[PDB]
Amino acid sequence: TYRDAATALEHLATYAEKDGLSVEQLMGGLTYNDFLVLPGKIDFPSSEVVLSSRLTKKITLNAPFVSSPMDTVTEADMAIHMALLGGIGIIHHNCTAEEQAEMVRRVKKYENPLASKSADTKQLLCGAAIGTIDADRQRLAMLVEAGLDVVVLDSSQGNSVFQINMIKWIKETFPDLQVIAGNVVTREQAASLIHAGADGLRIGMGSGSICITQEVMACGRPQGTAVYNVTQFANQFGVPCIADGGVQNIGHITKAIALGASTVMMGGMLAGTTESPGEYFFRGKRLKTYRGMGSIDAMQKLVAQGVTGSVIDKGSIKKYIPYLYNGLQHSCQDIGVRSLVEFREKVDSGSVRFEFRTPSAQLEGGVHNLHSYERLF
Amino acid sequence: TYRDAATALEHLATYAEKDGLSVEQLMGGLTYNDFLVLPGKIDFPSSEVVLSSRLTKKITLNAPFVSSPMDTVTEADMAIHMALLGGIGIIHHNCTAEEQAEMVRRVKKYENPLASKSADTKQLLCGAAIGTIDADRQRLAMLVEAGLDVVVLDSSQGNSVFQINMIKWIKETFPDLQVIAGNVVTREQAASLIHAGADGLRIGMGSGSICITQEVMACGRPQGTAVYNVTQFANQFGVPCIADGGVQNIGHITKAIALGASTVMMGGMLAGTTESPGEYFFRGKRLKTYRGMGSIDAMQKLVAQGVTGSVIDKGSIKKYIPYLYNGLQHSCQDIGVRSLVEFREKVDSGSVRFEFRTPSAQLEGGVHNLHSYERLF
Amino acid sequence: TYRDAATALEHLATYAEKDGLSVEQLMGGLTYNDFLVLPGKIDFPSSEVVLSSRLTKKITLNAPFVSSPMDTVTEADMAIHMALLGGIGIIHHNCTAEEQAEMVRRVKKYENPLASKSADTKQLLCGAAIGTIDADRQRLAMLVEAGLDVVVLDSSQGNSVFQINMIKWIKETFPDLQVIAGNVVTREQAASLIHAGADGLRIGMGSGSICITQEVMACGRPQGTAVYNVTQFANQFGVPCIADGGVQNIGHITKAIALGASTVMMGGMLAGTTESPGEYFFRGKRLKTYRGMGSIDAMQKLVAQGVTGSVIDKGSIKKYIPYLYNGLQHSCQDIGVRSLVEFREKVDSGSVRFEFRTPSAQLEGGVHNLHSYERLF
Amino acid sequence: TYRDAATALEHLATYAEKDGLSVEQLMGGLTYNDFLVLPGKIDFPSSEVVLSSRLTKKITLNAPFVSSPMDTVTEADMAIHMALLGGIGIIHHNCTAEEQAEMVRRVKKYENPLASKSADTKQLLCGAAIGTIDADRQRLAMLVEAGLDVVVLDSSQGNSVFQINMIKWIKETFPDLQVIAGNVVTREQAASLIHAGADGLRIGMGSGSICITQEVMACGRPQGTAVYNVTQFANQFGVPCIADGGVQNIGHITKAIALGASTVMMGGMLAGTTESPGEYFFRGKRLKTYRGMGSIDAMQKLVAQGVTGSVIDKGSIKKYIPYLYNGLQHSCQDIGVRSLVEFREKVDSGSVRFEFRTPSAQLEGGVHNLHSYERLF
Ligand SMILES: *c1nc2c(ncn2[C@@H]2O[C@H](COP(=O)(O)O)[C@@H](O)[C@H]2O)c(=O)[nH]1
Ligand SMILES: *c1nc2c(ncn2[C@@H]2O[C@H](COP(=O)(O)O)[C@@H](O)[C@H]2O)c(=O)[nH]1
Ligand SMILES: *c1nc2c(ncn2[C@@H]2O[C@H](COP(=O)(O)O)[C@@H](O)[C@H]2O)c(=O)[nH]1
Ligand SMILES: *c1nc2c(ncn2[C@@H]2O[C@H](COP(=O)(O)O)[C@@H](O)[C@H]2O)c(=O)[nH]1
Repeated sequence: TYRDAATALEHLATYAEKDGLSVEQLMGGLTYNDFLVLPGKIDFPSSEVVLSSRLTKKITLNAPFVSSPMDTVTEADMAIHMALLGGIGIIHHNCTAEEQAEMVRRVKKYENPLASKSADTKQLLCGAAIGTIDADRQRLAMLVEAGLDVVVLDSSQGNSVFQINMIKWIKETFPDLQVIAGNVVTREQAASLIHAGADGLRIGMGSGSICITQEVMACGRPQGTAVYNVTQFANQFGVPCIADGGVQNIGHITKAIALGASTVMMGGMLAGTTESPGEYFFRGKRLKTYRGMGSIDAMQKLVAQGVTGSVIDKGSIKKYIPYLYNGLQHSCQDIGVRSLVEFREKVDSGSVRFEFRTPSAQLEGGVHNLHSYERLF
Repeated sequence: TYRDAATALEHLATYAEKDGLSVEQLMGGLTYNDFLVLPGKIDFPSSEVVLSSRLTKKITLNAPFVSSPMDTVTEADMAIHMALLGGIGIIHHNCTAEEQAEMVRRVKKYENPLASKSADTKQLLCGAAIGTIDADRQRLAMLVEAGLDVVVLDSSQGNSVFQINMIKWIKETFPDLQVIAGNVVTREQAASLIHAGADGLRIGMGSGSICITQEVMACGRPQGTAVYNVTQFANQFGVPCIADGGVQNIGHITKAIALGASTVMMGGMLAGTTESPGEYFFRGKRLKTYRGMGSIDAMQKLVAQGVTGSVIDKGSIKKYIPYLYNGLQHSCQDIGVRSLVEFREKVDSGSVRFEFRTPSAQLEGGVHNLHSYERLF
Repeated sequence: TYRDAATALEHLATYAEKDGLSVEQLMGGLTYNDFLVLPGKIDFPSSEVVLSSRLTKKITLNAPFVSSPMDTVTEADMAIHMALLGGIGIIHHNCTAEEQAEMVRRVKKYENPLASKSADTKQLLCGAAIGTIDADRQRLAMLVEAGLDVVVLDSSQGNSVFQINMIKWIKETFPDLQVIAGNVVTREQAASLIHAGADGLRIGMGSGSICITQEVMACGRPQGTAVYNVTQFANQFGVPCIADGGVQNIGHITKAIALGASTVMMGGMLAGTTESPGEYFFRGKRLKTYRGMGSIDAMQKLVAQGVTGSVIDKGSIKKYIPYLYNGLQHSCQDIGVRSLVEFREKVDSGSVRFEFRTPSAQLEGGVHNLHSYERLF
Repeated sequence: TYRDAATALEHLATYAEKDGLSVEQLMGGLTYNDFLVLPGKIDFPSSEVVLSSRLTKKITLNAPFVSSPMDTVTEADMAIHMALLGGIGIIHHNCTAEEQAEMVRRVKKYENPLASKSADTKQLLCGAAIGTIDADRQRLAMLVEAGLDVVVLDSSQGNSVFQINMIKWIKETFPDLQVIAGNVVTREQAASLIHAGADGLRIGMGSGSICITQEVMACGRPQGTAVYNVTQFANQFGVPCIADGGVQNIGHITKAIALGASTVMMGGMLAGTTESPGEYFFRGKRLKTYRGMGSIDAMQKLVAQGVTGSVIDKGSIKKYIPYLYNGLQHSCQDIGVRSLVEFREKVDSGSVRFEFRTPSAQLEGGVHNLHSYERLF
């Protein structure tokens, strides 16, 4: 004797809980590739998915995409086009204060729908990174004069007295300026910098494609676990967090947001693009140099926390960011959420479900058992 | 002092339960390679093993083998020979409705023991895939006129309003037509499509050899876990499920069925065969193109959920399907079951036992510690 | 304030149990490489270690080494020299009954301390494999006439009516003949064949270096778990068990015995030796063919459960078996046991301790972080 | 409604415990790469970090670095420069007693801040290894006459009657001489040698880069677990322990100390340096031979417990040890500890937190997803 098909939806009530795991059940020491999001119910087109995201307490973007402050990723060209496509760029500071201020000016003075713009002047939004030593106070002053919208305090370990004092000084001196503090990977770190007055947090330590901090400092955290534990705390204070490092595809972006991130920062993915700094070279493939700011070369302009490498040409971000945007829309559709806001609410309520992945399951999830294969878009 | 050998069978009663794990104990997020079935008692020849399998509520096959609806796997030639060998083929729809209807006609009009045939006309059984948009209503009408026996609603995420409405429309318009809905990987998805009136379910998301949905959508499920959790629900309603994706050998077929699948769908395994579409080419090995329907090439005839690749020549299925058939018989024999029906009953009663496999155990289970090696059959 | 060194031994009493895990605590689905034995106390030289081992109820060897019944491992030459070095050889049956009987005769008629010899005639001990069909009754009769000491019922799944009847027939017809039944990997299998009257058991399914039974039959068990669970049962009846398959080094032998095996069977390790059948060939390395009896080539003299491969030349066993013997002595010394009998007693009492090994720990345990490396003995 | 940022630090009290795991919670069978230390609070410069370390009960070094007693690592040249840089060298004994005594004399007679020197004569500290057989009594006498400061009883399994008697003999004969016993990996081993009168312990079995003891003896322990369980016992008696083997980078040193080690011993890392014995050779890379003392070559001057290999040129330790020193300072800074003494106290109190690392997390922690990459310092 079999059950009547008409009672199929009702019979779900006989189960203790929904299939798969809630986020809390899921979250030891795992990262993005160690799990999946289970599909939900589709009753809308992907084009309907809204990807509006909080960068800081006062700044909201139309897309959760942020380009990393690295000298092989983000200068004026990257910051301009990232802003035009609904994200934002963080200009690096491996350069003179004069040079950095000039790059900010190029972004703010640029003229030509989802574009990231200031509410008042309708100029493109621009971010910039700085250190937390005394000399950077002057550097920031020059950046602010150039029209800086948001500053990122750049550090591998942001929970320091130096950064705390810098944050306090900025809020007091430049109250209209949004401050993103970091990097952090623990609840205690986040509380410290939130208490200091941070407008946003940057999450990650060692997860970068070119980073080896975990190998030389023995210090860091798996990215997935870091994002979850930090945001679970920080979101209670309305402090948006950037998931920074270890993002290589659309799936990582979805998972980063699922675990509590408001935006995601990318370095390696955008490194090979036309708009990134540095020239192309052949090896017979078209490559661009991509290096950690803690590498000997970058610091040269000593203990290295990063390495110098190369990545394949990815083409222009004018096609690559839309690919990520459309992809994330389709990802949200499969999960059954119409916005990142809804996605956040559904996850915390336990409606969105997750599943672990054994090493075998991970291999199964990718390409396998082929003689050869070639195309993301 | 040692125990008397005569009391050996009786002494088993002193143990709390049988050696190894029941299926429920076994079932986180694992797939086929993560476990094994423990051997049982052999008191019959392998030739006695019956492999009769339910494809849908009303359709039963002599073998649990289904060829996937892909343009590099199943057209008329594949569907004909699959049917002749006791399975069935699902004709792809990456073509005009006219072209697809012609391929169905070729199968139904073909003339020449275990063969899959309609009960009334004794014509070869034929399956076909369609989308769930309005234009497909017309396409299905043409397929039905050509003598279609079963339709597969083709989607990576089948739990949508569009597919639900399509299922309702088909049952109402073509009541004699069997409908397989999918793809699904969760209990909630299955309930939705069963409630809609599905005659069978297609299980899998991201597990395909050419699929990368898990990588770009962050959405899917390990195949083993998906089959178990879906069928544990669906079998209560007498809805047979196809285990689709990640099958590479006879062992995967056995495990798929063990975990609750009624039939298994194969794409990559049948791709390199003579009866599959596409021509052979040399690279110095004989290869055939095998590509996901979500690949840029297939869609071309945009976010790719599949990749284009190649597989080695496997020869004719006239020898390959019998190899799978005989192999599965021997597999059932080792386990100690005389049919797939008995296999299903024994597993759910806890008589058939399972065992996890550590990564070391998996390497041990395959070929290892040789300088070189060569032959499945 | 620190503790007095004089109280160091006494302070161990404050701990709930000894460091590491007992065997029961250790024993899911793991195999040899997944764990280690913890060192004990050395108060004796390695030369004092006795490696006497039970092959069957009535046969004891001076070394726990058995050569596998494969046509690329054991014929007369191997069986003779294995016996001379304190082990035993099992002659394969991929040949006519006449040919097999001749090989046994060569062993028993051979004339020239730890040597394995019959108690009465002082002839070298000899084993031989047979099938369990009717034709093998005649074959066994010819082997017995040639002076066979022990017969191995050769099968990948030994728990069958055919093997059970064969065992009953042999005990009744040739009461003086020792019977080793198998292969088995579960408690239920062992009870069945012990109840039938087996004098020893052969443990393993899929763990062989050339075996792929787990891949095609989905049936088998990780070797470590199989040895433990079978012997934990079988040893209660005084039935010695051979750990067959997956042995590649001295460490595997120690672990096999630790988990309850009385002897270990080797195929791949002895395949490349001078005394094995088959000629050497160059590829620029000296190799010998090594193949599973379930391979197409071996069966040829169809579903393959084994593959044909090659192994590097290992030299003569006149140097290789002493290497294993001395190595196992040193292994026992490190653990702090003076015999395999003591080793068995110490393990079951919980005195010998074990430790799991993460994948990282396994890599650490081998050679790592070198530019290159070369020598077992 | 969001929480007030001012209450961020106070809100931490609502959590049951600190983020991450205490060391006890962390500690199955894992090693260094299986975990990380979570970052703390920085309120000091790295230059302030003190790395003073106990080698034995009476000997303290300014740096926790010890060069291993291997004939491809430490002779007079290495021992001199290790001492000059605040560590110590252990001269190997794969040589005549006369030759070893001469090497010690070269170190003690050498003349030319953090340098490791005797308190009385201000001569460079020098260590030396010996065996535990009768002939070594004479050898030690010659070493002591040459001015030996500390002796290491060299063995893969130090818990033996021979070593116990040697320790007793040395304390009685040369009371002023510091004795390091080992190697050990269990609590029971440590208690035995502490009770015998050891002044320090050497931890490790099989973890060496050139060691294969675990593979051939089946005996050993994952290094991380060994260090923790041994030191948790030994530190109660004020017996410093050397973490010996498996150290490849600064991160391993930090973790070794975190788990309870007082100093770390390095062989492979220092093998390729200018000051190590053996000449350079090209293969087109500059290499030096590095081999285990249990290798056939080393023993030659038989069952091998080590292998012969090669490592890349690392340059002079005059630059490499400062790199490790500065790196470890920065590591301590990130964790938020001002000394190794504080680091030890903070870990045992549960203030320093840890995190597991899945295989995915480990890959993420290193370099990944690059076309190519190059520089530690
Ligand atoms: C450690 N972390 C470093 C370094 N340079 C940059 N970064 C960090 O990694 C992120 C990039 O990660 P991807 O996976 O490439 O996207 C950056 O945003 C930054 O957080 C370094 O040298 N050492
Ligand atoms: C995701 N899944 C895809 C795609 N093309 C086909 N398929 C799915 O995979 C199965 C084939 O799996 P194999 O392991 O090759 O046998 C198909 O039956 C279908 O379910 C794709 O582009 N993206
Ligand atoms: C499955 N098992 C097979 C086959 N030929 C031999 N054997 C089994 O494996 C053992 C050898 O294992 P090694 O790891 O090489 O020492 C044999 O003793 C036997 O039990 C086969 O074709 N399929
Ligand atoms: C086992 N252990 C051996 C052998 N030679 C040296 N050693 C051990 O390994 C340590 C070196 O480890 P690395 O990872 O290279 O730094 C030595 O200090 C010693 O404890 C051997 O032949 N077999």
